Amino acid sequence: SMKLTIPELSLVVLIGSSGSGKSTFAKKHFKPTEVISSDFCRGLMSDDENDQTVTGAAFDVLHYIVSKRLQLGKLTVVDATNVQESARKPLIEIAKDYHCFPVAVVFNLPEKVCQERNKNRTDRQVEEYVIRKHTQQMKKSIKGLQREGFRYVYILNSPEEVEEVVFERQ
Amino acid sequence: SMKLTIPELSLVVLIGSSGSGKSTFAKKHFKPTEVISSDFCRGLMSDDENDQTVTGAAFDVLHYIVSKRLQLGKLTVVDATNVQESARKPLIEIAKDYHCFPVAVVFNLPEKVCQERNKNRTDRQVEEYVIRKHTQQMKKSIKGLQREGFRYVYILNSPEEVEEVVFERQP
Ligand SMILES: Nc1ccn([C@@H]2O[C@H](COP(=O)(O)OP(=O)(O)OP(=O)(O)O)[C@@H](O)[C@H]2O)c(=O)n1
Ligand SMILES: Nc1ccn([C@@H]2O[C@H](COP(=O)(O)OP(=O)(O)OP(=O)(O)O)[C@@H](O)[C@H]2O)c(=O)n1
Ligand SMILES: [Mg+2]
Ligand SMILES: [Mg+2]
Repeated sequence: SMKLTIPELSLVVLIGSSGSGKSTFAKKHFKPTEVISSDFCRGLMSDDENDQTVTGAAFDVLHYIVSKRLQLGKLTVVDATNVQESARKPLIEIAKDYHCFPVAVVFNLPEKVCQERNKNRTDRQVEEYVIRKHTQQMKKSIKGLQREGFRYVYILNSPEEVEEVVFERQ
Repeated sequence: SMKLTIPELSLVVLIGSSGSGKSTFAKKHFKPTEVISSDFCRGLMSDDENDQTVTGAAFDVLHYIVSKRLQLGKLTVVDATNVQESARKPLIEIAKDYHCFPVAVVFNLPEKVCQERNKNRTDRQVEEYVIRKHTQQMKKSIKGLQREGFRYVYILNSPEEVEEVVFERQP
């Protein structure tokens, strides 16, 4: 298997395009309450799904909920795309502020894998150009992750590697 | 700074071309006895320095010394190029056998940086084609490090990042 080591108290940041399988991964490895997703926070602001305007407020709520969990010393997983540096920086700063280890888990899958899963989703789907952009941004992000402030950086390079992950909470 | 976390008991494997600054790094961060270099083991087999005719035997000696240290539960740093998978696999297997974390520290520096430092070395120098080959092999190695068995993988992308490294050992 592929053992990923994380401290008992950490902020685990999922990084991947839409369709890369982040939420599936989160549900398999973590308890429901450990996981905080952007879609969930969007749902706190709106019953609808297509309202492009609640996004900023939703991310504010995401950051605040994450902040209070870490304050209480509770391991937290951020289920969002996180392919942009601007999305990643505040998570890192929150983690440092509460003396937690920020951990990056990167879903370095080929674009066609994401595009394929997207077309078969039963919950919601995105436009093709969105996944293409996410993937390009994801790839651009990899090299600078350690320097951004992530203490552990784990790159998953194929669905097989993703499948074989086991977490080891020292 | 750039904090690199390592368990109290680990095998730290330095990965980089000649001239990338591994031994400098080792001396700055670790105690002399924690560090085992290929040059040193070559020196056990031959007075002729950087002697190439004793290379295999020297690596056998390096593997054996590393093995006994981990057996005694002593953190060990392997100061060698380590840019080939064949050089890295046995280190990983030794670490596993003694229930130790293998940790990879990669000196992902541009070739020209290594070539430049090489020309100014006062101890020993290598041919330019050697550093070019090392660098290409180093770059090819990076992606598969985790899958090879390294528990923590640290990539240093510039001399600045290398400079700013501080190790954090928690037992
Ligand atoms: N190992 C996996 C992971 C995901 N999927 C498929 O991918 C689709 C969506 O995966 P999801 O986990 O929702 O991807 P996310 O990264 O969460 O996408 P988003 O950012 O849009 O939430 C699901 O229908 C699922 O069938 C799959 O077949 N096998
Ligand atoms: N930050 C650094 C580190 C090293 N050097 C110089 O670069 C040369 C090679 O450094 P060294 O640690 O000896 O490189 P290694 O990677 O150990 O080379 P080898 O594989 O040959 O042992 C030395 O002159 C050293 O003074 C430097 O100028 N600045
Ligand atoms: Mg999802
Ligand atoms: Mg050296």
